Amino acid sequence: NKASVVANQLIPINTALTLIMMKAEVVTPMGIPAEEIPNLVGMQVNRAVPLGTTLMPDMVKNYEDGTTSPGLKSVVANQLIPINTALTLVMMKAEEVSPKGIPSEEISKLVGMQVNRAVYLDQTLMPDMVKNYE
Repeated sequence: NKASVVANQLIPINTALTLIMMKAEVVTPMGIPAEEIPNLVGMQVNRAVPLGTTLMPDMVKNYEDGTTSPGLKSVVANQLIPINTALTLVMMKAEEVSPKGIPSEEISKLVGMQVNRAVYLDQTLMPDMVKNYE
């Protein structure tokens, strides 16, 4: 019904979108609308986006706070962290997002733990990536 956020140009992998790249056109499929334009802008995609691609929640990891109640809030790396780096709650954001990798129940004991793999922008933390997880 309303205008959806569809990228006008083609975007590469892991790239923050801009105002010129984000176009509010009324087209399908209806992915994410332009309500959280300031929150969705500069989001990093998981793969290459073609031209005229609508905002899809399955292609973007943590695009914005679309979920209302937390409950199943999993830890997510809001910023990019290099391999083997003691990251703490500052860069870790445990919010309700999919998929549900590792919850924030033992984060207090792993605060400032060194990861064994490379971490990208807003990505969900998983037990398969961390080899020193409890």
